[PDB]
Amino acid sequence: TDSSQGIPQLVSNISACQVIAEAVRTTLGPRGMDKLIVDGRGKATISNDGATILKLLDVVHPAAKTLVDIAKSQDAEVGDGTTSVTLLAAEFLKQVKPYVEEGLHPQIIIRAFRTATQLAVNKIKEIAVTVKKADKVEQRKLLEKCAMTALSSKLISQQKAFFAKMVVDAVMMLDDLLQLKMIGIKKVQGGALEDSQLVAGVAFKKTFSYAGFEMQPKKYHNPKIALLNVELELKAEKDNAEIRVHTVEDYQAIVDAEWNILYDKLEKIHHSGAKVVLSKLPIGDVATQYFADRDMFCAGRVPEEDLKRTMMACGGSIQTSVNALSADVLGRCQVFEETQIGGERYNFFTGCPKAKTCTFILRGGAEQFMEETERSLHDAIMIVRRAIKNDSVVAGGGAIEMELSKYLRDYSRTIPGKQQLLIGAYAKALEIIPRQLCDNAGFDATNILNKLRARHAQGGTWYGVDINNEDIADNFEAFVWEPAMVRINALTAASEAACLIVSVDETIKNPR
Amino acid sequence: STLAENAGLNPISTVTELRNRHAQGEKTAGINVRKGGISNILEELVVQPLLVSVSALTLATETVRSILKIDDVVNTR
Amino acid sequence: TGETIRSQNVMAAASIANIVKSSLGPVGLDKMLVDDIGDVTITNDGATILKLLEVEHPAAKVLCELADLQDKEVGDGTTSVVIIAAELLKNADELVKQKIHPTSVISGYRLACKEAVRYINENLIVNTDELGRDCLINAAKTSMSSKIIGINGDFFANMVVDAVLAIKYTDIRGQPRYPVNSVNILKAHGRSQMESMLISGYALNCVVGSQGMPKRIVNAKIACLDFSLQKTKMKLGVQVVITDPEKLDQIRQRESDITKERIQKILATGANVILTTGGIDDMCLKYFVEAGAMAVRRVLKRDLKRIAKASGATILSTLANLEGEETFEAAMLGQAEEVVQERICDDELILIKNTKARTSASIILRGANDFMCDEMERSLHDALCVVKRVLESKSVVPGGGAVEAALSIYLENYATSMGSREQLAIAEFARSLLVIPNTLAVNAAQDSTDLVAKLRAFHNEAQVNPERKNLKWIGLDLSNGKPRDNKQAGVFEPTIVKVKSLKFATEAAITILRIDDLIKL
Ligand SMILES: Nc1ncnc2c1ncn2[C@@H]1O[C@H](COP(=O)(O)OP(=O)(O)O)[C@@H](O)[C@H]1O
Repeated sequence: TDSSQGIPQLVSNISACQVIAEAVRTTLGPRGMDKLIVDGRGKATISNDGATILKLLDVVHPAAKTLVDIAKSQDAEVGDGTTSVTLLAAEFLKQVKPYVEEGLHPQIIIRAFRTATQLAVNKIKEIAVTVKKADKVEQRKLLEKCAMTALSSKLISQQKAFFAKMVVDAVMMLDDLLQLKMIGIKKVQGGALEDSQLVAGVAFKKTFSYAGFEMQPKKYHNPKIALLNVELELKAEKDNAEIRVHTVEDYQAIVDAEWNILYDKLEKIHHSGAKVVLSKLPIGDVATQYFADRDMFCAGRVPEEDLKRTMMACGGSIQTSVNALSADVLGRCQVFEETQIGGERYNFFTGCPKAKTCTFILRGGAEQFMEETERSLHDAIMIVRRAIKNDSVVAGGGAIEMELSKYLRDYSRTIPGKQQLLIGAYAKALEIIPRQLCDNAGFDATNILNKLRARHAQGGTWYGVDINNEDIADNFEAFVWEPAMVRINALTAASEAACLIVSVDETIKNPR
Repeated sequence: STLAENAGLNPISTVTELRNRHAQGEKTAGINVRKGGISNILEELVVQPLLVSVSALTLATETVRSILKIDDVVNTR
Repeated sequence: TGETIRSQNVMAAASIANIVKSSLGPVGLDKMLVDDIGDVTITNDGATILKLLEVEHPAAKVLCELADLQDKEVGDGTTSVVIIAAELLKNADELVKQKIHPTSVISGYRLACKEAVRYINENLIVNTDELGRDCLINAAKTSMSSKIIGINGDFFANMVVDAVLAIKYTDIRGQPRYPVNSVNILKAHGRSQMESMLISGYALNCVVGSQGMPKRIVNAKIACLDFSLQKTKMKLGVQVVITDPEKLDQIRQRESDITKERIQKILATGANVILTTGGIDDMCLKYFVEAGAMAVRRVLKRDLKRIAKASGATILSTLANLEGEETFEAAMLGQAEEVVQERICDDELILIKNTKARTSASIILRGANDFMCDEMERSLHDALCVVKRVLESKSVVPGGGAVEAALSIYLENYATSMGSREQLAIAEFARSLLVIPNTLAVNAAQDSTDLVAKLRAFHNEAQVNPERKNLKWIGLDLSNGKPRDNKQAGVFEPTIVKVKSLKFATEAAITILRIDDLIKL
């Protein structure tokens, strides 16, 4: 029944934002903690990504709603920088909280924040160094160094790194986007003799075998996948319907009357050229025999993702009819092979006219190695894509925030106005990345921040932080970098969010 | 551990380092207060007799045995 | 326990320090104190408030004890130390709460204080006089409150600087002592305020009711007498055991016949006029007027003490009682040079020309308000205090609140260049130094946020570009909120006082931080 306007409203907004800021904080580094989320249904899920946690959580607060909306928009428009922007906004709010209750009009800090953001953007633009085909002679050394940097993030085997480099270099043809959400990836299960294999085409999973399944040819010269939503199962067709039960001649009569239409339909759908039937429902017992007697192919039990991949690779068309079809909405392949490995039957559709997707089979013969060690390859291919597509780059880690903070602190000592303390607080609030990175690894950030400030007091290089050796080394030599375009956008989004939060002075409610 | 905590350093890490040095090179160093690190004691002019430790340990063991042998009920007047 | 009693002590110290906060500087409000009886005392002095105040906390008690110990040996600077200690405690509380050993921040504070002392000791002034005590036009206007007259202040400043520089003193045989301080004053009413004169030799009391001395010739030296002859009893020296009802009528003639030889011996060489207080008869003067020996009446104890302490001619060495038949020595003889009664301000006062040892100047006021005796007196006192404090010790600093910014900048630079465990302590010590200019700007009804920012921006230029060390040291002003150079017209302060105050504040902060628990163990 109590409400105010001004300082109490801003204090309440800051306190509400602090809750959602502290709710997600430990999930920032590469080895963050896991979180189990469960709803009222009864199924729980373990996740560690900040975007997945923010998407599965709703707040009944306007400021928190705007913050999570801005974070979702930034994650959808870019793809990196969701928790860092929230942490920066929380630190800015925590630094601006004591400079509000002392009788200060917040309309004078927006200009100072904008000038500081502009100066930081100008410094980043003038300090960024880009390199793209200008040295290292032929591109062979360039790709060798790229593969070395890709395998330098995680200590894995050499053959796995070579296979990852091959699968990331053999898919750069018609892809002109800035994300791997087009071709995608698929993890298979099982084991093989080698550690990893590569192929060009659509893959498949385990298929149920029946009696006489070897009647179909293993190799096809010019196969054509039959894109039909209907299936030929014992439940689809029928041999006896509503008829008068008297003797056995009526059964043969009705089964012949049905088989006439069945043969007409199958010959009409086979005369178009399609012969590789990919039925969604599993096959029965007599359907396989009927398909083998006509020297045709039969299948069953296939997921929707495999059908979509086949339609995208082979170039199939969506067919919404069973009969009265033509010979133009059908797919055309080239080589269809069936090779069994271990205790499963694998399929290979090699020879697609549209080189789009490729299968990277990773089977070592275990049950836990398939689920684990899956984020390292994703991070490696993401770094490779970011280094190939983007041109500008800079040293990653905590080597770019300390220099900007020192520059802002040195520049704030040449202004005779009220913006001195504002710029000082803005520069102090920029130190939240390396402290959190050191706290998430179980180290002592107090023993590292002092050394970083002592090294950056007169050096100004790319000396970041370490995790394994737990020391201070040069990030430019550790083969770890980051694009110089995501940080600018993240800082701009954080500044805009802070300005929108500090601009709101009160709210207005309406019952009816 | 108490000395390392009162000095202003990590007690667990210092204790582990001292144990490792004692297991490796037997008699190495200890804990310094003036400099604030791990230096050899042979340079610092500081010693103590052996009685101040032997008598203390014997008295502590005797007191522990006396306080452990006394039990049952504590009747009063 | 542990972190709770320390926070309680810090809160108590802050509460006891936030009392004398609104009373720093010459511009401040008054404070009322009640003794829980019925009487009230109104005062605006920090020392009087800190001395007349009840205490019940051990930390507050030891803080008051340290403040009293500092004030017993240091004149001023007993108010900012409490605020400095409170700021240091409130800044170290966060460091302790941030999981930091108090020994580290104590060592950092000690190193910061040592660096500040070392940087202060290398910024002094060797010269003691600049074109006649700061051009004798700026060192007197700031030390004199001009509220009713200020158009002809140049003449008053010239008179003051002349009176303070023309006469000196030396007695310790090692350093020049301060000049005269208790100079003679003469309050006049209905005179020309646009004209003043300066004469040498101070005058005594005005002789009223006994001005029957035909002063026509110039004498040489004079004498002095503490007691006075009288027939009956009146003062000390008359016996009470001798009962003689007939000798009382002839005791005066006998005393005159006894002192005849003393007067004849005094008249030799060069001594005629004697100094006698009240209680003498006119018959002796009428009988001695035929020989050339007279006596000036209207003599008080203050004039006798001034004569004994000026020329040095003491009387206790020979005379002590009424027995005037003592020896004849030169100790009770006022060795002067010329004693004449000229016509000044329509009066006839004793004028002693060419006085030995000391030579005071007669400062005669003009016809105005009675407060004029309190206008130039404070300025003369400040001038003599300055010339007596900066003489033997050439450790002075300009301004009043223009030195904390440079010290804080130097401490921050040292903390940034160090890079050890005692890095945040020096930064906190540097940040806890802008509490005096902010308080001075708040008490002056001005904006401190802009003033401190402008002061820091002006002080950073003197350290970024090394051009000079004597100039570019502007500070704050009391008339308005504008930066003014505290060199051509500012007032210097002793550096030893500030050094001792900072050392005492650091010691008090260390002692308070070293206290762990207060439970009865
Ligand atoms: N003309 C002036 N300009 C600037 N500051 C002044 C001036 N006169 C006095 N002050 C300041 O006022 C303060 C007076 O302090 P003071 O009350 O004497 O302390 P304490 O009570 O401890 O002796 C001084 O610190 C000085 O800096």
